[PDB]
Amino acid sequence: MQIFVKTLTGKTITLEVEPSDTIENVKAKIQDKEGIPPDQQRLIFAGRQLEDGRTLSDYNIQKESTLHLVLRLR
Amino acid sequence: MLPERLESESGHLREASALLPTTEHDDLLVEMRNFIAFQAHTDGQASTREILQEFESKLSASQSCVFRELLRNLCTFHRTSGGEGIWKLKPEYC
Repeated sequence: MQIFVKTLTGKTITLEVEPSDTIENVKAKIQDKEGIPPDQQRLIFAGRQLEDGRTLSDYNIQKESTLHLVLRLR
Repeated sequence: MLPERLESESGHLREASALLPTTEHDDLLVEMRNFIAFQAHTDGQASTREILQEFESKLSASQSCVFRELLRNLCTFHRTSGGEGIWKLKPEYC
């Protein structure tokens, strides 16, 4: 399925993902397009920060959902 | 919005077990997080006045309603020995 990701500058990119994909997998896909290493990424969706071990389905992230990429501080 | 309003007021939302997650304020939540993380005097934290100085002029009516809740989402509240109110980003958002 297709989801949207708001990048660090606020522009939106498109990812091709599956409900069974882990957040870790999604961050890897973001790296391929944005050049940001997974260990420097945090994903925010529906007022929550997404944990790497869980899946997109776990957060009920659906078709055309919009995730938010933020840069890790520490 | 006054400093006393942000720091005193109790939470009005139920436990996160009984709430359904909503994306309505993700945009504002991210902007608030990024400011406190990178754009304040100290990384990962901001005083009440700093946050107000940054956002009070830019919030709409609906955003004002949930602003304190979003702040409590992102940060823990602290009072220094000098009496300054400081909001520090939770480790999950750092």
